[PDB]
Amino acid sequence: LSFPYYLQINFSCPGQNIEELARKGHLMGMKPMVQINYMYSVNFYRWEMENVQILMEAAPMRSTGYCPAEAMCVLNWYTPMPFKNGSVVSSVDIYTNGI
Amino acid sequence: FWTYKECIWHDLTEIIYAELKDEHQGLTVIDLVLTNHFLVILTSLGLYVSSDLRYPTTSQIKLSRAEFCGFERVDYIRGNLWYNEKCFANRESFEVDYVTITFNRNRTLSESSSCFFSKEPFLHWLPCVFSSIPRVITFLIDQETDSGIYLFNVQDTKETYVTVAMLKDGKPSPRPKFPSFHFPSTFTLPLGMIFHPRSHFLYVYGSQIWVSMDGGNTFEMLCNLFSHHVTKTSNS
Amino acid sequence: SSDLRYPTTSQIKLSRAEFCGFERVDYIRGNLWYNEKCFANRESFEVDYVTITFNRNRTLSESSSCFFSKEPFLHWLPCVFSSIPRVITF
Ligand SMILES: *[C@@H]1O[C@H](CO)[C@@H](O[C@@H]2O[C@H](CO)[C@@H](O[C@@H]3O[C@H](CO)[C@@H](O)[C@H](O)[C@@H]3O)[C@H](O)[C@H]2NC(C)=O)[C@H](O)[C@H]1NC(C)=O
Ligand SMILES: *[C@@H]1O[C@H](CO)[C@@H](O[C@@H]2O[C@H](CO)[C@@H](O[C@@H]3O[C@H](CO)[C@@H](O)[C@H](O)[C@@H]3O)[C@H](O)[C@H]2NC(C)=O)[C@H](O)[C@H]1NC(C)=O
Ligand SMILES: *[C@@H]1O[C@H](CO)[C@@H](O)[C@H](O)[C@H]1NC(C)=O
Ligand SMILES: *[C@@H]1O[C@H](CO)[C@@H](O)[C@H](O)[C@H]1NC(C)=O
Repeated sequence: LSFPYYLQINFSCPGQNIEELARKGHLMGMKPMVQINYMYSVNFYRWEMENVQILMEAAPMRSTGYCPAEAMCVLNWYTPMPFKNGSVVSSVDIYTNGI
Repeated sequence: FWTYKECIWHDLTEIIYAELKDEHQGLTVIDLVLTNHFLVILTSLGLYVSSDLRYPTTSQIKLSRAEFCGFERVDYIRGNLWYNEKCFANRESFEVDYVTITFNRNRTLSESSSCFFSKEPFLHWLPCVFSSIPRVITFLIDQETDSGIYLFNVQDTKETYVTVAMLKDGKPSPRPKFPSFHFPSTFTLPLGMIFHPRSHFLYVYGSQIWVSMDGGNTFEMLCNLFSHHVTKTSNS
Repeated sequence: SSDLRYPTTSQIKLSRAEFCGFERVDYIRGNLWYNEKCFANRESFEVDYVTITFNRNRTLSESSSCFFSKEPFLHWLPCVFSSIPRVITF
């Protein structure tokens, strides 16, 4: 059974628009890499002190709509947003896969 | 070309004047390309393709003249041959060779098109665009992504743009792959585009010089030459 | 026309011949010559010919200004083969 909510990612860079930048990033092989860190609670009498990381890779996806072009259109990157029982604070670090 | 004494000069006029009924009048070379198995010569009196190069039979190249309906002598003097320089050494089964020819014309009742392309046995020359109108400066077949790239420039306007269209059964299609990239209005005149050999880099040149990574959805200017145009390019 | 003895669509279907280059200014100087002969019972040795004669020049795309074709008018071949005289009528 799934978590609610996804993380949706794009990037913006001055001088160009977002959609063609995402199209170029997909066409050149780039894929976001996401690292989630969870922070423990104050109540250590009810939860344990352990601190957890999870490393994921964002999946490309198309935006449903008119899409005049044949193949590619508005494009975004998506990953699930997981949360564990015992925390309310998570740090999400996004970086590139090198390509 | 390390010595001028070893560059041997040949005249081919007898072989050309064979295929042409009578005898016309100004057979200069206009362009020539050398594919992996073929020799394509565009001269002022027409376009000729060698039969093949891997099978010697008569110790003389036999050239077959292509058909173009009407195009006369004034249509061949303004004509360019575009070819992607790619080495097919061990010749995998999926690798083929294409050649594009581009004229500058008026649209007669006998033609319509001014841009043709053909596959490895250079016999069936079919048009590059199918069913005000833009003029195709350069059409290039890219095999990494199986697509065709057009460099359009509508006359009576400064508008210049590039369209990438998917290929269906070896023939380019309508409905571009991704929305076209429009160059700025300062781009005075384009003169062509080139693929760097054995690579996936695109280079549009003319009054300015632009480079594109990936397929050609996004470009980035690297040079501007006000009222000056590059005429030719050499790369290795 | 396609044919006249086999009606299919109650509308004449016309096919356009190929002539390489000839433009509009060469069709305005052109004549169709036909021998008026009645083939009623259609013996097997009787065929029909049509000649077309043009008043144009001699491009690198053609050479001839005189063509003739047989009863299915699809293959138009020149009337004279290999200063040069002009054929008014063949
Ligand atoms: C790249 O991602 C950003 C955010 O991750 C996207 O920006 C968001 O785009 C939407 C358009 O659907 C904006 O929504 C608009 O909001 C206003 C007010 O809520 C509403 O009146 C509009 O009708 C529309 O719904 C949203 O504000 C905007 N967010 C930010 C922070 O700019 C962007 O669209 C993505 N790029 C691509 C190419 O998908
Ligand atoms: C926070 O801790 C609670 C307590 O364990 C977690 O909730 C529990 O999750 C399990 C499995 O998802 C639930 O079991 C299932 O319940 C349904 C509903 O009756 C039943 O049909 C299934 O066969 C299965 O037994 C359990 O009910 C649920 N606890 C409560 C009180 O509803 C929760 O997942 C933890 N939070 C996170 C983010 O993991
Ligand atoms: C088209 O025709 C006009 C005049 O009819 C001529 O000036 C022009 O050069 C022609 N176009 C090309 C590409 O030559
Ligand atoms: C060839 O062109 C000339 C004018 O350029 C014209 O007088 C003549 O009619 C043409 N040739 C013939 C014999 O039809």
